Amino acid sequence: SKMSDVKCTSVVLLSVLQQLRVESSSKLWAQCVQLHNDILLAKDTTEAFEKMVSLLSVLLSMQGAVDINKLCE
Amino acid sequence: ADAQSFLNRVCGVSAARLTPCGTGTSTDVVYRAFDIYNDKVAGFAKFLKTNCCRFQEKDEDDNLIDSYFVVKRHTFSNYQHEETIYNLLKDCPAVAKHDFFKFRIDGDMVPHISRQRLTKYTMADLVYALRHFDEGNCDTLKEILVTYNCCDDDYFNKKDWYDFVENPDILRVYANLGERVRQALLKTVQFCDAMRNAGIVGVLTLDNQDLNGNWYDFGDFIQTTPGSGVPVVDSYYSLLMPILTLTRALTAESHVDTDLTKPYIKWDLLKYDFTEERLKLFDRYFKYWDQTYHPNCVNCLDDRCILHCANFNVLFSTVFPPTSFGPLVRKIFVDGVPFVVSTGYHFRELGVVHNQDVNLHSSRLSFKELLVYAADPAMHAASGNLLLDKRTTCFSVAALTNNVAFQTVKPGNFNKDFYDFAVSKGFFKEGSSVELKHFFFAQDGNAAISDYDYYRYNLPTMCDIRQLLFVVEVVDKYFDCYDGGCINANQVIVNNLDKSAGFPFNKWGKARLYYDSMSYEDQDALFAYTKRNVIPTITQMNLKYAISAKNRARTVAGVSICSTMTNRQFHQKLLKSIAATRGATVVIGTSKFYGGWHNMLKTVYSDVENPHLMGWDYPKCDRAMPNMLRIMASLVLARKHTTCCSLSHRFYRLANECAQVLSEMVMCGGSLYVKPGGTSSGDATTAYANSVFNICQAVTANVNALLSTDGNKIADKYVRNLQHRLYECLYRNRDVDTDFVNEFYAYLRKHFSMMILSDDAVVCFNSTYASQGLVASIKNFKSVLYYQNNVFMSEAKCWTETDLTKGPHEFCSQHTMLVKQGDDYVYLPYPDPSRILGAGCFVDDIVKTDGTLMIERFVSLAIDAYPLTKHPNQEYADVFHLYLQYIRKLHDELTGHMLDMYSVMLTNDNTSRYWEPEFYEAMYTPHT
Amino acid sequence: PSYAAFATAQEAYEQAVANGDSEVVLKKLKKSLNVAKSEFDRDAAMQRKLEKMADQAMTQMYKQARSEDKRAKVTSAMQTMLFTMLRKLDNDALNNIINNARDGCVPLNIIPLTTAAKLMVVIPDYNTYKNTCDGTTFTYASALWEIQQVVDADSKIVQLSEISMDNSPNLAWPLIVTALRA
Amino acid sequence: SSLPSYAAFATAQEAYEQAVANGDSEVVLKKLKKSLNVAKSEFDRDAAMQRKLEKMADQAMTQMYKQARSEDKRAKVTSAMQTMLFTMLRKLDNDALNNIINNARDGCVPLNIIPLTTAAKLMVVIPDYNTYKNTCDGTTFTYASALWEIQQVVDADSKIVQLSEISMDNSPNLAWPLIVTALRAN
RNA sequence: UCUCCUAAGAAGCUAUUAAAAUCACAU
RNA sequence: CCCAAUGUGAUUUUAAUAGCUUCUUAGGAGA
Ligand SMILES: O=c1ccn([C@@H]2O[C@H](COP(=O)(O)OP(=O)(O)OP(=O)(O)O)[C@@H](O)[C@H]2O)c(=O)[nH]1
Ligand SMILES: [Mg+2]
Ligand SMILES: [Mg+2]
Ligand SMILES: [Zn+2]
Ligand SMILES: [Zn+2]
Repeated sequence: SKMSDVKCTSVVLLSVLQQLRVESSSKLWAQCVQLHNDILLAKDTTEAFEKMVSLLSVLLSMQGAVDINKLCE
Repeated sequence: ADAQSFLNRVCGVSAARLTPCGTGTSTDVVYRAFDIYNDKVAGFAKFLKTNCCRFQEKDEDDNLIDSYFVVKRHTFSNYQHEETIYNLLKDCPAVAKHDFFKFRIDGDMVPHISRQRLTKYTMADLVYALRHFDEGNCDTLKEILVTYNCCDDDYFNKKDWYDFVENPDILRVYANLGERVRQALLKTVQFCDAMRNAGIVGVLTLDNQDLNGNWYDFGDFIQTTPGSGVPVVDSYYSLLMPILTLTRALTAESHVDTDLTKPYIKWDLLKYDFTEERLKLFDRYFKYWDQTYHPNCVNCLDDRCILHCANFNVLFSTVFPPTSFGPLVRKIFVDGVPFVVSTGYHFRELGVVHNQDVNLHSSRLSFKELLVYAADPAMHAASGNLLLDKRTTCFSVAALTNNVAFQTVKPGNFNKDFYDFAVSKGFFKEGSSVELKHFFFAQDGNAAISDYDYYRYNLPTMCDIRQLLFVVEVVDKYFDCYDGGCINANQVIVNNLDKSAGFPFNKWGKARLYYDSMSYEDQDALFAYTKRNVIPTITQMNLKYAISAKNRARTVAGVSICSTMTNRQFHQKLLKSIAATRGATVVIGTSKFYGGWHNMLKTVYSDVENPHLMGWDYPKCDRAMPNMLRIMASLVLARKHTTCCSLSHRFYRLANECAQVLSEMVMCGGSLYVKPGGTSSGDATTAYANSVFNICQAVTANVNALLSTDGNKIADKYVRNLQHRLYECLYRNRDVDTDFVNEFYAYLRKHFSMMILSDDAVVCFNSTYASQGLVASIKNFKSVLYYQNNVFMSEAKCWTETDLTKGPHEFCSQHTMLVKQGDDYVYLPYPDPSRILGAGCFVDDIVKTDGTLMIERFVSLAIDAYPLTKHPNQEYADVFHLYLQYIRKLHDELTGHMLDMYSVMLTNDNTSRYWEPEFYEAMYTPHT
Repeated sequence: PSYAAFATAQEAYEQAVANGDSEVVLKKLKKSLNVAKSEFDRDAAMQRKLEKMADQAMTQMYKQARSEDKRAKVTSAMQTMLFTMLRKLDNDALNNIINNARDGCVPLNIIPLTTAAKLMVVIPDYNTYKNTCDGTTFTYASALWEIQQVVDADSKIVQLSEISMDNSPNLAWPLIVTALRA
Repeated sequence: SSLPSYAAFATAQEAYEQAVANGDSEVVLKKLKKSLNVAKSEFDRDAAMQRKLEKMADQAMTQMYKQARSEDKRAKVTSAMQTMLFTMLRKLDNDALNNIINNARDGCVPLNIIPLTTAAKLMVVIPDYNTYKNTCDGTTFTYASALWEIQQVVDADSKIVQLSEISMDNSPNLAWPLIVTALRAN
């Protein structure tokens, strides 16, 4: 069911990036949109988990946007 | 041995280097297309030819060329007959050589008539191969495209080389035929002048002209007064017409001295009236057409004259500059200040039109005049900045603001509590037949303009007019069931007034504001003004936010309230009559519930013999649709106005509809663009005009299926007579035959039974006739959409069914099942399980993710899920029980939270019926 | 008056009920009481009917009063827009195209091409930039234009030195170029 | 039941049934039936008022719940989405997602989007030598459960640092946090 | 005196239809 | 900020009419 868990996590992850005002950067939003739309159309879990590492790396690069040390505890 | 002396005589007095194309003294055999009408057979069909011996030239260094000598064995009288006709018509440069001679075969003298330096194929083979296109049988078209240097033989190894949408470069490969065809057109006018000045009478047909343009076979002409020569041309130009735009034939009219090697004509930029150029073009190519042409359609006599004259204007309006079309504007004084406003229009189809109620000086403006000025784009476009937008190929007018607007689309919200519940019930396991396929797709700022650019696919398209003027009378027989006409503002019904009024009013309020601000005499005065004047209007493009199985964006046209308010007052009496009728071809207004699905299928199955089921769906129906077919759809709906509107009133309403929902200044991203053609989906008649267009293509496919069948092979004398009468009514009678239109409608309605709803259709048809070519099949639709819609219809979008106990594969995105219900069996509709599960998991608002606020949302989805319980796949049947188990959970949690919040119980315990099957079963049983 | 008749008949019947003077006379007082009550029920029902009609009259008047206020507000908003757009038209550049026309009438599409003082160019890639807008002045619509500003899709100002084949992957395309007729 | 009029209705129907069962004269039964009819009519009038007033309360509770709870769902949306995401990423249990999340807690954050194709370029911040000791070995860097080739290393002042200088003893001389630039190995 | 029918007013219930708001689906 | 045309179904509320039931009033008929 990871196939479906990965597709559902992609919808929640782009909703978090949209709320952090990433749309205010056209050069960066156009990449997040492409990674999101590719994970939904994917058929192999190895493609979807590699595109999920690229999409999650956007959120981790925004230092101080989310308190990750508090969200992991 | 003796064949060498014959080969040397076929060369004649000329220098020629001939080689025999078969056995040396017997005739050759070939399969070719012919336009034929005779006492025994009629049609435009492909037949075997056996009366000719063929020779081909080698060049001066031993290689073959497209230059044939074609000899023929004739009787004695006809041999002399053709000779006499040729001698008189000999000095025309449009005529091929005719060598009349004799020679000994089988021990006796036989006459022969040799025609010199012909091409391999004729104009009829080029016309047939582009009309009757089959992607598995292209060998004649491929040899014409290569023999005449349109493309290399390697071009056909490309994926989907023929497809206008996946390989748009094919429009450049077909356009390399343009000068070849335009020379043949010229040579026809030289030949008609020669026949007239020589005193010759006869019908001229595409099979008697080569692909250089030369005429031959004069054995069916007769002599008359030398000044009374008359050439018959109705079927020649009408069969050829759709090929003239496909090959862009008149493209050499744009150049100085009409030479493709010289520069373009620098037209005067202020010029809007081209009436004398349109009349010059008609006499250049169509001199002998024998019907009155009106360059401006305000001068036409009836609907059929408007369709005639607009078909020539779609050809000629390709020569003139794009800046010449659209609103015509004039300077006018209101209380001493100068306004710029529209006082006419110039249409690509209808010509120049001028408004009748123009005032050059005014003291004050009423609310009705402020609405017209506000809607008029003139003031918006004349005060805006110039715009060069390189993101699209569509023509850009002006930018209304100093900044460009970019609109994005966000993802859908995830309803985790329903998904966690479904997974606990065993859903979404790997390898399961049910899985998530419907989602909300995000989009970047270029989304809007990217969807608007698909209007590229709308190409100018000239029709066969002899065919369209018969099809339009059979299409109208499907609408004799309904009443129609104009109504007052007192009688107009509006579904929801809390919706956008358009541009530029969406800045002051919603449709309700205007409907409340204007009394019924301001509304009736605004309607009566449109029967005498053209109001051009701006249309918004709005992106759509909804769930889908494919990632492309969707945009909808926000049509302005001057247009919406007055089109509704003209059409609504008819549109309400189409939705109130039952048992007709058009199924708008019929519910799927309480048996209605079984009633619709028992109606299309009718009393058809050897019946089979099939269906299709138009690709980019709004984008592709030709302007000639969107004009015809409005004329067919307007036929109800004979009692209340004059010929002049019915014109301006048409002109209005063209100025507001066909050719438009679309506003997108805060900037104005000219829309090229096709539907706008916020048009008041959208679903009803789609249904008229869908009947027209299905009537056309049956005219083509029967006229392209060999009449000598038809066994039933009733159908030979039907094919023979159909050719006369189409290509030789010039007025409508009411007795035949009723007979062809009755034939069609027994053997080919339809059910239609916008761009979606189901057909039940006689398979014994369809396999013999006596009615349409899917290959006859592939062919018609190619030359009449500019789209290749992929077999992945079509279907057919042999067993009627299974019903149609898909109609309105719903599958069918035959199931027992009580004492008898019925057809029920069922959805795709991923559409129903996807709508539960993903939502368009954050508050929709708490189920205790939204219990009635799950009750509605369970009504659509109920028929799945009767499916043989247990993974489908479990989807309904998932929804009923969830509705119970939501009521237990709602009751717990209500008691914790107020310490007092809810008194409405009636919710208990929504988690039991009896409430849902009753939605699919008759007698309500 | 029917209520007063009913109330006075109630007091006249209630004294006879207290002493039970005579069933016969009780009926006489009782019939006069219930006849008065019938007239009172007719009048009270009509009072309640008229009381409901008063709200229907006032609520229809408020819907008329709110509809005239909204007409009067949008009429002056449509006039404020029209008389504002009118103060932008190039009244000298515009008179010279309209006076040259055969009949004083022209296509709308030529008005921005021939009279607009300002041009917006929207550019999707560097190949399109190099072909259309290269340098600082350029020709379009048979006239000469000078670039006054460039901005990217994020509306940040781009200097003409930053637009090159090497740096193009770093910019936020499309660029929007603003130029003045020169 | 227990409305004020119910005792009159109940005692009247009991007396009417008792009289017909006892065989009492029809004029008595008519007086009992009539006094029952009026008591019953008053009870039905009281019960109609009760059922109307109870609907008035049940609608008020229902619409007040929907109002107060629609406010709650829309207010805490930023804290709900972030909490939901980090709950779902645990269930996936992928080695690459676990590796980058565990590194980001310590501050070993990437400056680029992490690229998928071979020989593409990555840049990563290294907070201290105690991070370097775990992620790096010789010319190699290990991140997102892949191997990367270190192209160059850069100090907080944008000065280049050689791979031989990074050691526990020499670590106080470098201006942390350090930046490592690397390329995806095959 | 009593019963029934007819006519009117009030209270109550049920049924049907219309209208308004809301949710869902189809092109 | 923007948020079209059209059809169908469900749920809630309100309004109008029909039937039934009770009381009061009035008139006649039978006894
Ligand atoms: O929301 C909608 C959908 C559709 N329509 C109208 O119904 C027509 C057919 O709607 P379809 O759902 O068939 O879509 P489409 O043909 O436009 O696109 P494809 O998926 O076939 O490529 C459209 O062309 C439009 O006119 C609307 O008016 N509104
Ligand atoms: Mg379609
Ligand atoms: Mg279909
Ligand atoms: Zn005409
Ligand atoms: Zn009319």
